[PDB]
Amino acid sequence: TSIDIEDIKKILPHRYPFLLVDKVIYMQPNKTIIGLKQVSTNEPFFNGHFPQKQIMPGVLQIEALAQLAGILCLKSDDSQKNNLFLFAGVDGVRWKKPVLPGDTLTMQANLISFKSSLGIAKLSGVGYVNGKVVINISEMTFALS
Amino acid sequence: DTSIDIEDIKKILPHRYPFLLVDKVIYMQPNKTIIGLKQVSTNEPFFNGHFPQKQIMPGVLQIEALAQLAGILCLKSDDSQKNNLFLFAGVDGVRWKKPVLPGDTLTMQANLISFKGIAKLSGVGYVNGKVVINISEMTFAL
Amino acid sequence: DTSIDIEDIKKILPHRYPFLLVDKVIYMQPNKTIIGLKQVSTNEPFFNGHFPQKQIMPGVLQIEALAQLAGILCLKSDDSQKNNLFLFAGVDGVRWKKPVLPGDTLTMQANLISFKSSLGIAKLSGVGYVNGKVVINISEMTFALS
Amino acid sequence: TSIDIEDIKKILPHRYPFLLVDKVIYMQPNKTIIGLKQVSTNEPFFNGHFPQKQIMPGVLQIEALAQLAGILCLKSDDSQKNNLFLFAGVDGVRWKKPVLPGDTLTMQANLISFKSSLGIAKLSGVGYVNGKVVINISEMTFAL
Amino acid sequence: DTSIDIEDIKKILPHRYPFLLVDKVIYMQPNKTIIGLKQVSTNEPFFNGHFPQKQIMPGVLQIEALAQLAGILCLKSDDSQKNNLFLFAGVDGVRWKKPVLPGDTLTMQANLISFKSSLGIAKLSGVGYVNGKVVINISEMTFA
Amino acid sequence: DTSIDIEDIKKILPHRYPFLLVDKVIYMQPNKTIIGLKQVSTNEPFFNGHFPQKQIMPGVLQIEALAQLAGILCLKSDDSQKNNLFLFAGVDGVRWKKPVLPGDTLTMQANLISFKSSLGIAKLSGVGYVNGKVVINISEMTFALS
Ligand SMILES: Oc1ccc(Cl)cc1Oc1ccc(Cl)c2cccnc12
Ligand SMILES: Oc1ccc(Cl)cc1Oc1ccc(Cl)c2cccnc12
Ligand SMILES: Oc1ccc(Cl)cc1Oc1ccc(Cl)c2cccnc12
Repeated sequence: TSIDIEDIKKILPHRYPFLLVDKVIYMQPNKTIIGLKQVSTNEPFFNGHFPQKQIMPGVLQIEALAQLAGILCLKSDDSQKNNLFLFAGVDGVRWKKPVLPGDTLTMQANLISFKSSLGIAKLSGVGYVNGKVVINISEMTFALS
Repeated sequence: DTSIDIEDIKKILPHRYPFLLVDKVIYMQPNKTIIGLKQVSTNEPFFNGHFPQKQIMPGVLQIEALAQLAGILCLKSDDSQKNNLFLFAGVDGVRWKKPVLPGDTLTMQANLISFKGIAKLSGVGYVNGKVVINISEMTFAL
Repeated sequence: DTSIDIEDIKKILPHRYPFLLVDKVIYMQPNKTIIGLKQVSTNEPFFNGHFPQKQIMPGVLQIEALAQLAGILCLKSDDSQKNNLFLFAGVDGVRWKKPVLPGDTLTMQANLISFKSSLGIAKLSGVGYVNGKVVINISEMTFALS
Repeated sequence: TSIDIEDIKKILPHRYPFLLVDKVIYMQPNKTIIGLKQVSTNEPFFNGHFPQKQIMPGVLQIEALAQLAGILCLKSDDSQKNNLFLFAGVDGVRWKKPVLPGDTLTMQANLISFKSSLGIAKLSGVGYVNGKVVINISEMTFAL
Repeated sequence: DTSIDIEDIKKILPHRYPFLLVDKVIYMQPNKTIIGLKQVSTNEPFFNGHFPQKQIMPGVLQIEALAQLAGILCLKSDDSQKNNLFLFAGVDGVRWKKPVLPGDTLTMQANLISFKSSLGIAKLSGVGYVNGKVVINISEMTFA
Repeated sequence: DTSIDIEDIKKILPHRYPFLLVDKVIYMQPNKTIIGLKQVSTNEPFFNGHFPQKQIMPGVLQIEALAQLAGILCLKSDDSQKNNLFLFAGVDGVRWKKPVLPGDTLTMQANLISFKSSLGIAKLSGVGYVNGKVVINISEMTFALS
């Protein structure tokens, strides 16, 4: 069930300058989510990372997947009417290639386990630019309090 | 031919944040045509103001994006005049067809018509092969 | 000759920072004309980028300022369509004569040409001045309302 | 004389978002300076002061006069080739009227005493909107 | 635990980003005294402009910070007047001793002098410290 | 004395606003350990978006902060490779215990595990505290030099 940005803002509480999901292109509740982040020079972090060379900070690639993963969780089960999800842990992150201004960051997050009893969700994540892997995440752990 | 990435764009244009609106130049033929792109993300400073309830890339910023791409072409076509500060002198026949939204890739093409430093150029911008903006004539001054 | 102060402009237009470019409306005649102003200060976020070595108000933002003023006139001339999100559909015959600089007061006048309850097609012309001298001309702004 | 924004930046080290003099319209070395700050909604402080009502922060009115004062000092005597001035004290500030988006803040600073390259300058300041007084400052004290 | 944290500060003050200059209120006594802090980081929007070559927290923003703290004390001391928009009406006897730099914790204390059941005028004094050392003094802040 | 603050940090790291997340280095021992701090204020540009209703310092930026402090250590431990652009190659075993809030002082310690200046491969561990209490743990940060 594809998606436009206004509806993302209804699901996630993130705003500027920390909303890092531009569009959700495919979603299957309780299973997988595919979305994208457009990487433009006209973004506030770029001036600091770095003046002489513009490279999207790896941590913000984590944040982007984590937000996409967080959308999946909130659509998969919103019985807990709390959209404030906090990152509890992340594991096995590997950055292969620099993400640069001009790139389309295509992202996929996959739900591993949900314990709606605690609020404990675990997800994996991969990000691509031009079909080539730029970031891998073995395991994102989330906790809505 | 060979890509002009963002670090090299900054060496041609004087524009900086928050008013550099060309992310990448993908093709250029001096004195003829230029193709580039602007990635449209929600994480841009203008989107909060246009509009809170619905994020739509301002039409005037699409003009600015094409104009900067057109400005690159001029400066690489003839840099005998060593001045990179090129002002907009006139624009004509602009038509916006479709809203440009967060998540889109704005693909842009500018075409040089006449160079004398009065340069005239035409411009088109696409999202998904669909035309979003047309510009008959951009006029620029040295 | 009812001025309009920034707070009431915000009630009409949906634009916010950093893209609201009308500071005050000084005169308005529904279905006819509107005069307002935009104060041009160095303390505006666009100036760092346009340009580092020389601050000049982006021509396009002069277009946007007139367009927003024009869009006020439209929404006060006829608000039966309770939609304040107006989109720019076309612009024609823009000519920039003089650079607009930090310190200037941009005085703006927009004039309604045609309005159609068609699908919300409004056409307007615009002129911007600094110190009584013309800095921007616009023959025709075309507005559509989603 | 006049002094543009490009030339202002040559004198003052202040940059965005803390340069609060747009134009210097009259200046007499060692005596008086008149300049202006254009107050627009399109300034970064206005979102925070305040969401429900945009009012230019008084402290920034102080800054603006102080920056204008600082220009006068640096053009009055630049033997000390240091443009980094610091505010050492301010006294007798009174805000009469709110300064709002749309206003032109016209500012005048008057040099009282200058003590060489000890570096102590004292100046007074007034700001106006529409010929009406918005801010008074009895004494700004600078370290050179 | 007579304190107030960021979220509850925002319930009291109308100030938002980039002009909210109180991070935490650590002690408060209605109608008497208030102690709070402002964390000073390089990651604040004003530092780019003040100054590119040397980051120093603008003195006027040290005035603002204390005044905001002072403003909290007023609003918690007497909220019968259900208006949280306090304007600075005057300030007097401000003296900056030492530069406040990125990395510092600005600890602030404001003390209520007079509150008028006649006017709507409050007068307060302020001191700001970094590492127990005095950085800013304010004899008198006047609020309406 | 071992005191390094923000002007000297900027000489070591290439990071600028809004992405320099180390305010002060309070202790450093080349090739071994580094201790520094980040002051957490409401007057930071990320807080508006994370989150409007509740200001909490994004976990990822806690990572970045420790990584930058780790990066200082590397560049002061061995600068034979005259390149200050360090990229994050991997991170492992991150756990966030407690929310970091406006008003907090984030105290940070990074410890060098292995350096192979041959390649440009450095591994480091990191811990962040607020009020002596652990807020973030990082088993392993891996950094490449390009
Ligand atoms: O926007 C502008 C409008 C009017 C002027 Cl006097 C200058 C402007 O800024 C520009 C500078 C340089 C280039 Cl190459 C531009 C290209 C297109 C549009 N504006 C440009
Ligand atoms: O700065 C200001 C100067 C003059 C005015 Cl008319 C208003 C100002 O903004 C403020 C509003 C409320 C409070 Cl409690 C303030 C506290 C300190 C500084 N400014 C404050
Ligand atoms: O605000 C400031 C307060 C304290 C310091 Cl240490 C510096 C400040 O910024 C300024 C720099 C230079 C000049 Cl000439 C100023 C003039 C007035 C106010 N602030 C000024």
